[PDB]
Amino acid sequence: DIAKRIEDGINQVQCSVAEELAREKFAELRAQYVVTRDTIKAATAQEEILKLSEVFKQFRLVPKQFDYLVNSMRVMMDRVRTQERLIMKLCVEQCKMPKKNFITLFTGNETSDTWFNAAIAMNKPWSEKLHDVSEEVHRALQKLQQIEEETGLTIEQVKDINRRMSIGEAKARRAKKEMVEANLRLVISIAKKLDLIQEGNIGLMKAVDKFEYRRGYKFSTYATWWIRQAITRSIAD
Amino acid sequence: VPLDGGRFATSDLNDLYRRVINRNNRLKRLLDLAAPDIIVRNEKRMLQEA
Amino acid sequence: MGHIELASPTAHIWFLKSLPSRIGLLLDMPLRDIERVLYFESYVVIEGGMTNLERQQILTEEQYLDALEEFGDEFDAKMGAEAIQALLKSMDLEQECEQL
DNA sequence: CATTAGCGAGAATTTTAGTCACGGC
RNA sequence: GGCUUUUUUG
DNA sequence: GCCGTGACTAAAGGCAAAAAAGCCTTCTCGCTAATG
Repeated sequence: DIAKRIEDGINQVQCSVAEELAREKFAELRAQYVVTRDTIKAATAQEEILKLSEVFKQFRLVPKQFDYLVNSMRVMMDRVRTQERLIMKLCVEQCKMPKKNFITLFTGNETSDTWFNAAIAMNKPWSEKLHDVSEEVHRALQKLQQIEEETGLTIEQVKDINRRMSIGEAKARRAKKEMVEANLRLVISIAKKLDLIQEGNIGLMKAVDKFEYRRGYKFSTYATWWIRQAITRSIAD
Repeated sequence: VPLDGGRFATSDLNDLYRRVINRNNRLKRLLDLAAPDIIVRNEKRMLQEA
Repeated sequence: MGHIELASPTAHIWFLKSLPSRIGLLLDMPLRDIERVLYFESYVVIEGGMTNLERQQILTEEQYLDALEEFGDEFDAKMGAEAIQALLKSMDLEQECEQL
């Protein structure tokens, strides 16, 4: 039952990402990959990107490809966070800001180079004399605007996609770390057959994260394979 | 310093250095194989103590 | 002279545990929390980011995982002397001097 | 002649000052 | 020759 | 709400000499020596 939540998190991360031998599967992707562009170039956009993103999950080729896509979309949020922290060290650091106003100011403007102009409107004597930093604030914006343009996707949806993929990964890792630690007694019992004790649990994580719900050999016995692999040839290593 | 017989007199500093280097080597070898994070927490804390 | 390569960064004790704590006054947290942070038994954030967490806030297991499932990669939190070194390196000097 | 330790080598209270948390008008 | 523990001289 | 207050914790306590003793982790096994 616990592996089902991990698979659900994987599906959520896949949805976030997707938002001849290697070509037969890619045919399902390309059957609407070029068909979705004009439909989203203008409702039906969502309706058909659902079908475009669902076929990519029907067949799983390689987890390394998923990791590649993960970091490819991670560099974008990395530079977004870099811009955010740069703006923060310009404003909050040398000023005395409560940092709460950006929820009202920055999160609603983004591309709009008027939030710093509106900072004077609500007093904030540090923002009253923005002056040099104001130029220093929106000069980095002249990086953010074309960054957003080259990304081609809205900032709020970028944040939402990052939030949902982070939620999926966090749930997967949470499940993993919350059910690995309860499997040490079996490791000790099988390793009794301290370096040997530790090499008993080195394969514990492998046998645990490999254990699926479509299995049904006993998980103790299913791990027995890999813990005895340590005794099989690597005991003398 | 060697005293009479095969025994060798030991100083406190050598024992502590041996403990620290043993724990450092253990953590190094254990980390190279990507051990579970629960173990590395205890090993790191005990190395801090050492 | 001899040198030993530590497997991971490790914090000095004297500058931590004098009558005035050097790192304690430099970072402006009580001495109790710093030792807990070093001993890995108390989670601590090093960069809140756009979230509702302070950059220099102390947490625990339940609070961090709850924030982990809420935000996760949005905020950055690491443990131990590694986190301490990271937050020292991220904290500039002259800007703090002029702020004071 | 037959049995077994074994260890060699390897391994796993008084006094004072200062600081910090609570609290009092 | 280091440590520890006593005892003693002033 | 800031200074008062009490509660908690680090640090040192003579100088030199002599005389003694006793130590420097502990657990485990194969061919040599201890043992029957």
